[PDB]
Amino acid sequence: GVHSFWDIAGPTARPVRLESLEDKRMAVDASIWIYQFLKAVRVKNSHITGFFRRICKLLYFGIRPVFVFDGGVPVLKRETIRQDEVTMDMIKEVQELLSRFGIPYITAPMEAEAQCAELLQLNLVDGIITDDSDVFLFGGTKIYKNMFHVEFYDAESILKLLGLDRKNMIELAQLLGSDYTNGLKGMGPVSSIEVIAEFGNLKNFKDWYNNGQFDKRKQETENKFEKDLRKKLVNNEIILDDDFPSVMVYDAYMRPEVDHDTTPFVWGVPDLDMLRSFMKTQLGWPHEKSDEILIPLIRD
Amino acid sequence: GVHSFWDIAGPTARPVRLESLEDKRMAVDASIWIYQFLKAVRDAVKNSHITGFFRRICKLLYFGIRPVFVFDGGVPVLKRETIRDEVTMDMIKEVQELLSRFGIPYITAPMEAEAQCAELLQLNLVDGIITDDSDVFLFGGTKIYKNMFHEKNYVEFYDAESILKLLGLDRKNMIELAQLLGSDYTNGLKGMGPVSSIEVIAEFGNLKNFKDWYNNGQFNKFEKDLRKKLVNNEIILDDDFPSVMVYDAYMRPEVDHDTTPFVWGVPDLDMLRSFMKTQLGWPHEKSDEILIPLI
DNA sequence: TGCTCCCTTGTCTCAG
DNA sequence: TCTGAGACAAGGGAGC
Ligand SMILES: [Ca+2]
Ligand SMILES: [Ca+2]
Ligand SMILES: [K+]
Ligand SMILES: [K+]
Repeated sequence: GVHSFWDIAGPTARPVRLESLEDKRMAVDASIWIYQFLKAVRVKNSHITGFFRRICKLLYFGIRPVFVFDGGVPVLKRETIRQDEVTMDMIKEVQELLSRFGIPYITAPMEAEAQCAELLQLNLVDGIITDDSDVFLFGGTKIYKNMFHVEFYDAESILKLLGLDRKNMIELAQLLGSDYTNGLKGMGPVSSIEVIAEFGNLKNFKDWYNNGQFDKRKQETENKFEKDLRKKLVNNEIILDDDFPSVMVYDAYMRPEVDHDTTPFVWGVPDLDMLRSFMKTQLGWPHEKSDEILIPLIRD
Repeated sequence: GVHSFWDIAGPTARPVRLESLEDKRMAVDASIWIYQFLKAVRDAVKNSHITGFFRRICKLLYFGIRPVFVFDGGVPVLKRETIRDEVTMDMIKEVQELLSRFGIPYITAPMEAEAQCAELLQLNLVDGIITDDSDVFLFGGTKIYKNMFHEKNYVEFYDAESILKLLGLDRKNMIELAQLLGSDYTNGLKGMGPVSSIEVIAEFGNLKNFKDWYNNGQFNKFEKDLRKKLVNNEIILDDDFPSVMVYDAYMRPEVDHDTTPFVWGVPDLDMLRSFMKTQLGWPHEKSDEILIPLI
């Protein structure tokens, strides 16, 4: 996630009738789904329960989901971190629950959100389902938020209403903080938007700071906004060095590690036998339950 | 004022209808009225100090309060250390002339008006203290009437017994509170606000016990959490903690201890009609509308 | 030389 | 002069 970015983006959110998503293929970001389900229960096989509940919600509206998972963790994402777990079984048995629903999946090389962004650019999907805001910085758009509680978000609306483009968002993160960077102490959603509007880019921002700190003549012209921003930056002891902004943060967002495979996904059909004989064994579900749920799913 | 003190005291307050204050002798803390009338009225409005003091005076008299006003004199060095248009001599003698014509007694405190106010009570020259300055409690103030000149708020009565009964805070508890929270006399410890400062007193009894525990260690749940909190704010508890000086300036401020009763005299219409016309152009007709009821 | 809302942010806890 | 929410506190600014 990028800190408080949903707060900034949210006023561009637009509602969407769940009906209208019929036959739309979606990249579903489930990189953290199992983890969440482990930590939000007052229980065992919650991931299977949680996955199933959600899978049925996607199918109920004719969504053609393709599930994506996490691979490795990128270098930048690690060095920023140093400053009940996920078992391969739990993973396998939800991928298995997908296959038996006929739902395809991939495991991303690195970050899932990055991958989802790639598939959408490759015309392999028509929408991306996630609650992770980093998807915007990786180039993603047509985001569907709060699918499981619905808010449509896209790069156009952000550009057109907030004036933020791809470069702007990658830079906002370097103020607000994110998985790739620590941000600037003192800069939250309001100030970081003020800075980008006023200074245009982080390189311009830093010159104004350094120059002003190197020769006090430079500040003589400064308006109220700049004057008050200086003290704040100073009282928080902000040093803006060579690696501000980071070319590495930029590159990591603009060229994330992703699968560029153009081969389309295949969507099968929910195998009522294997599904009923999965729920029964892993959860203890009688057939009369799964069939009441699944039969209207197969035949609509 | 002691930082955040009014939020700790707040639930101990009991509301007051103004009609219940008739004939009570009332020390008024006018120490900052002039500087505020300048800062708070404009469109800086000329002679706001006169109009300001005028309205407030009449409000006190409408409810039959016999007030005695108290102005700042000096500024204690410990206050000057801590911090590390204008109010003119004419404004002061102007509002004080007005007070004299109303037949209202007034004094100028050796130092802090709040402290003098607390003293006046302690000597039974008055029956209550009208101020909004939380520092008054540390000066041993009590029977304190807050919000007397709001605006949105109603008026709240505070006293040292309620505070002790409800909150478990005596005067020494409060003087040490002000060293966790900061005030005019100390900047306090950073990261210690109302909630946790209160908890420290109720667990350690005093800043001495609080220190030992923190230093004896820096060389359970609550104590470990607090220690992480203190360390991450980088708190230094030296020999000056708590401070005898802060303690002395609150327990023994400089005040006039004269036991001589004040004397309230009737307002003088003719004199008052004159003053307003000279300063503000208020015709005798207008003044009579406000004044004659009050005689 | 006011002091107080209240906005903006930083840390931490807690639970869905 | 895992995220989201929410509780606590620092640190400002704008206004009677
Ligand atoms: Ca992410
Ligand atoms: Ca005071
Ligand atoms: K930040
Ligand atoms: K404090």
